[PDB]
Parts: sequence; C-alpha cells; structure tokens
Amino acid sequence: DKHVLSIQSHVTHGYVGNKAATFPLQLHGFDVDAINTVSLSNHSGYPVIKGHRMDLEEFTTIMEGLRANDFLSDYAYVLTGYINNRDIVRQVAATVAEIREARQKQGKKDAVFFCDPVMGDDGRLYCKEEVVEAYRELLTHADVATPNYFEASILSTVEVKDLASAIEAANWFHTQGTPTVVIKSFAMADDPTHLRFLLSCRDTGSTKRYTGVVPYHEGRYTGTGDVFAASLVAFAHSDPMDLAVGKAMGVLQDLIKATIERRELRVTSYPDRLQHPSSVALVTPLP
Amino acid sequence: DKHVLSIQSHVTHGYVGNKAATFPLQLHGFDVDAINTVSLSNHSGYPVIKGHRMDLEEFTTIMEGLRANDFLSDYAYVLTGYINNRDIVRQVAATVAEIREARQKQGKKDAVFFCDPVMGDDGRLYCKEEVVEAYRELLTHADVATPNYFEASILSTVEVKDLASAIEAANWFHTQGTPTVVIKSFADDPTHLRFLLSCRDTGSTKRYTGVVPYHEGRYTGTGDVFAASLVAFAHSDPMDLAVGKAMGVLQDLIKATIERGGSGKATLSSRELRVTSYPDRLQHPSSVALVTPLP
Ligand SMILES: Nc1ncnc2c1ncn2[C@@H]1O[C@H](COP(=O)(O)OP(=O)(O)O)[C@@H](O)[C@H]1O
Ligand SMILES: Nc1ncnc2c1ncn2[C@@H]1O[C@H](COP(=O)(O)OP(=O)(O)O)[C@@H](O)[C@H]1O
Ligand SMILES: Cc1ncc(CO)c(CN)c1O
Ligand SMILES: Cc1ncc(CO)c(CN)c1O
Ligand SMILES: [Ca+2]
Ligand SMILES: [Ca+2]
Ligand SMILES: [Ca+2]
Ligand SMILES: [Ca+2]
Ligand SMILES: [Ca+2]
Ligand SMILES: [Ca+2]
Ligand SMILES: [Ca+2]
Ligand SMILES: [Ca+2]
Ligand SMILES: [Cl-]
Repeated sequence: DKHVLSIQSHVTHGYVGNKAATFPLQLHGFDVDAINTVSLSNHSGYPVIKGHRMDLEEFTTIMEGLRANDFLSDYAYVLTGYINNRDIVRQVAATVAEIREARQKQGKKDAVFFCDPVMGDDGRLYCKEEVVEAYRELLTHADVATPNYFEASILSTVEVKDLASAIEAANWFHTQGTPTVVIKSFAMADDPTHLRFLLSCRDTGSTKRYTGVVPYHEGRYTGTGDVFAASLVAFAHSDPMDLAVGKAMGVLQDLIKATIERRELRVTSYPDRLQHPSSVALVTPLP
Repeated sequence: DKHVLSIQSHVTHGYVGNKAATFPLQLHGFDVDAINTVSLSNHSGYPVIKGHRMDLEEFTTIMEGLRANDFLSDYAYVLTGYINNRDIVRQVAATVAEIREARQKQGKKDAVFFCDPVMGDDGRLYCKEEVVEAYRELLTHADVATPNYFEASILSTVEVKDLASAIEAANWFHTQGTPTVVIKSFADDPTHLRFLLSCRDTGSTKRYTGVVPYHEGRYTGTGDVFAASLVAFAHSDPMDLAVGKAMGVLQDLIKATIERGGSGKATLSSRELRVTSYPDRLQHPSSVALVTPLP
C-alpha cells in the first residue's frame, strides 16, 4: 500500500520534480512509479534548458503499458506536479478515475490523489492560461491540493496575502471539490519574519482549519514545494493530516537551514532529517 | 568528488536501469545526474512494454544543456547501462572524452568511466545486433566493464561456461583496451555462482575469483544495482573489496526480494528487486563476499 504514481518533471542536473520527490518517498519505504512529464538538462532557472517534453500520445502510451500489465490497482497514492501541458493535465483526471476503479474492483482502500497545481511562483506564471483552467477542472477530482500562495491566488482569484484571504482561497478549493488543502506558505505584511501556512479540511459541510508559521529565511529555493508534497504523502500515510503537515514543514526547515550553513536543495545529504526532522512546526486548530 | 553521470533506462514500474542505480548511489552520498535513454512503462521481461526511446538528437540535446551550464567538469564518474541505440552507444566515447577535457581544464582528477554493456541475459539478446559491435568500440574507451556472462560471451566470442573461459573472455576485453573487467556470475557445483575480477595494468594481469549462493529463479535489475554499488564502493575501496561489497549488497537484496514473496515461481512483479526495503543493507551489506587472488 506504500505505492505512489508520481507524474512530475525529470531533470538530469538538480532537485526539482521527481528529482526532489523520489529519494524522500523511497527513504520512507514507498515505491515511486514516476511518469516524467519532461526530461530536461536542469530546472528553468539556469541560463540554458534543453530536453524532451511529453505530448498527450506519450502519456497515454505509458498508461497503455501500466493498464496492460495490470499495475493500476497498485497506486494507493497519485502525486502530480510539473506537467505544464493542458491535454495531460486533463488526462490525469481519467488516469485517477481508472486507478480508483481498478482499486475499488480489487477491494483496496480508495487511492489518495495529491494534486500539486504546478504553474508558477514569485508572481511569475510558467504556463498558458489554458493550463490554469485545466487545473480548476482537475481539482474537482483531487483528495489533497498543495498550491503555493501564487497558485492558490490565480485558481481562486483571491489574492492570498494573510490568513483571512488564505481561508477564502482554500474555501474556493473545497467548493471546487478538493476536501483537503495546504497553502504551503504566504508572507504577512504584519509579521515580516514568518511565513504562515494553512491546512483546511472540508467534511456535514464543516471545515476544520489549522495554521502555523515557519521562520521566513532569506533567499530563494527551488524544489521546496516538490520535497514538501512528497514528504506530506510520506507522513500522511501514518499520521493525521495536521501532524503530517507539521513533520513536512520541519523537513523543509532542516533542508533550508542546512543550505544556509553548507538555491538548490541538497535533498540527498541529510537522509536522517528527511525521515525524522529536528523539529516539527506547530499545526494548531483555528476556532 | 561524488557526482555520477548515469546513462540508463527509466521505467515507471519496477527496478531496472536508472531507478535501480539511483537510490543506492544517493544513499552512498552521490549526486546522480541521470540521462534516461528510454522512458518505459516497465522492463522488457513483461508481455507488454510501452513508452518513449531517445534518438541520437535527444541525447545530444541533453548534452548541450549540460555543456552550456558548465556541468560536465562535475562528473568524477560516468556510468552507462541500458542504451539499446547504436548511435548513442557510439556517442558515449565523445561524451566521456569531453568530460575528461573539462575536468583537466578545472584541475580535477580524471573521471572513471564504468561501462555496463547492457545487451541480453539468459542466452537471449534483448538489444539490436548493431549494438554489440558499438559496445566493442566503446569498451576500448572504458575504465571498468561489468558484463554478465552472456554479454562477455557475445563480445569476446568465447562461450563463458567456467573460470577458464571467463578468463579468456576477460583477456579479450583487456586486449580491446578495457583495463578492469568484472564478469558478474557464471556456472560442477549447482548451489553457487562464481565471479571473475580481472585487472590489466605493466602488461601484467591480476585476477580474482569468489562465489555467492545461487538463488532459484530469474531476477532483473541485479546487474544495474551491482554496477551502481561498484561505483559507490570503488570510490573508497580497492576494486577487489568493492566487488566483494557489491556482491554482498546483491545477496541481501535478492534475499529480501525472496522473503517478501518473490521466490523462483512468483510473478515478475513479485520478483522485481526490493530496492527500497533495506536502505542500511545497500550501504552496509550483512555479508561481504571474499574476492581471492588467482595464482
Ligand atoms: N524562504 C523560505 N523560508 C522558510 N521556509 C521556506 C521558504 N521558502 C520555502 N519554504 C518552505 O518550503 C515549503 C514549500 O515552499 P513554497 O514556496 O510554499 O512552495 P513552492 O516551492 O511550490 O513555491 C514551505 O511550506 C516552507 O516550509
Ligand atoms: N539467481 C541469483 N542468485 C544469486 N545471486 C544472483 C542471482 N542473479 C544475480 N545475482 C547477483 O547479482 C549480480 C549481477 O547479476 P548477473 O545476473 O550476473 O548480471 P545481470 O543482472 O546484468 O545479468 C551477480 O554478480 C550476483 O551477485
Ligand atoms: C522542470 C521543473 N519542475 C518543477 C519545478 C518547480 O519546483 C521547476 C522550476 N524550477 C521546473 O523547471
Ligand atoms: C528497460 C531496461 N533496462 C535495463 C534492463 C536490464 O536488467 C532491462 C531488462 N530487464 C530493461 O528492459
Ligand atoms: Ca515558492
Ligand atoms: Ca521557489
Ligand atoms: Ca511548486
Ligand atoms: Ca543475469
Ligand atoms: Ca569494429
Ligand atoms: Ca582503453
Ligand atoms: Ca536476469
Ligand atoms: Ca544487465
Ligand atoms: Cl496572517
């Protein structure tokens, strides 16, 4: 039951996408079955990016092999990240539905679909508007979504700038049909040394909300969301979602503080820290 | 020092090529830069295999990204496995030469190129015939080669059936220009497999042999974890101890695969190597096979 289908980027150099997600999940005892939506030399922040991008036919070809060999019922978890292709984003919906059906037929626990709606960061979109709408549709089928504040803002049309606006953005995701939302971080004008996160859990129609903070470290980091979502899948397998978010945040804080001592996360260097973070973030219920 | 360029297959399901090699190398503290020569649903052993295969242009496109960002001097190790493309196999010699020149321009020690000539197993080619000769041409530029006994047999044209025949096959590799050869396993005594390590400086050859328990059944990915383990141990062990430790890793891995229900009669899925099951045993195997000098 620790089997994840991970639909994300591959880079030869550096740690984003399946390069950020695979080692942490393997360390936690998961089999990671990766579909590499792109196979590039490196992440999009280097001066030169080269390599291959999947089209829809390449994705449905891989699916045909997974289907033919009866692997689809293996996937207790689906984790989607960088896709940046309208046709493949839409196709994930059918892929998740076919996995749900194969698992239901075999009497296994429902799959948990973690959707990381990877679109941009730091005010910059890296996809066409058609990808934004495709994620709005796919999120009608997600169990968990892990947007950064920029993605939560563009999907909901709420500027996420504080806890109130994070909650309005999260409430949009619930209405869309995602029961569990993590807005991974936002800056606060009124609290400049912290980043705040929100965990919002819709049932009753009732919503349990949790918040907390991490230190706002100087500098910019790549692959933070990708290690975060992978770590969240790992912890959420055995922990309630609030404690799973706390551990995942602690993993990210150990990795960032290591990088400052010691932009690229050295995901490989602190294997102990990926499993047992030096501290957990408090994840406290809101009234 | 601990940076590997690994040119091998990617599979979604199961544990061969880059998926099999990457986790062990990461646990040993290496950055693995993977070029995925194919992106397939699963290994060639299953009834159905689907997905994308690199052509030479896709390979040179990735190399341009690595060149333009000045990453080539980082590669202290080059490891090749599944390519199954005559043009890309041919292009690896130019890639390695370019890395050696980038490294010297930065005052770095020379790279070590580990060439796993991935072509076939159990007496059957699963590569195009064209690829066999391309491996003969690449092996003259390899520092270390890790053929299975079938690959050693088809490259040298010696039937590797026993220690003497493995030695004749290894001598062919050395004459071809490969200084260090590991024939990973061959055939009394039904309950063991024997291996050969052969090191040509000198003009002299130091040979070693050893055995591992033979386990009933066909495993896939065993060569791929072995070559990755060998790169990892050879970074801080003499080659004979590195072979001993890599054999030990494989014995633990095969025993964990059997114990989780992957016996000789179990499904292909059940026999997939349990690469993630015992990460400590990937670094520190429960046994180290003896690698004893031949006279
Ligand atoms: N500058 C920062 N200081 C502290 N923690 C950070 C910082 N940037 C990222 N993080 C951590 O990484 C996690 C994910 O990063 P975030 O920027 O929210 O997502 P993404 O990488 O997708 O944009 C956050 O929840 C937080 O734990
Ligand atoms: N059936 C087996 N029993 C025991 N060890 C095995 C078995 N198959 C493979 N191994 C181990 O895996 C290593 C590599 O496997 P081998 O079959 O020689 O290469 P390949 O997987 O490339 O064909 C061997 O050196 C040995 O240690
Ligand atoms: C290919 C790829 N995947 C994922 C991410 C996000 O962490 C980026 C952006 N660095 C990227 O370029
Ligand atoms: C795609 C691929 N890579 C590597 C290997 C070697 O173990 C095989 C054959 N199982 C294969 O099919
Ligand atoms: Ca961010
Ligand atoms: Ca960032
Ligand atoms: Ca992200
Ligand atoms: Ca074999
Ligand atoms: Ca020739
Ligand atoms: Ca030579
Ligand atoms: Ca085999
Ligand atoms: Ca092999
Ligand atoms: Cl706030």
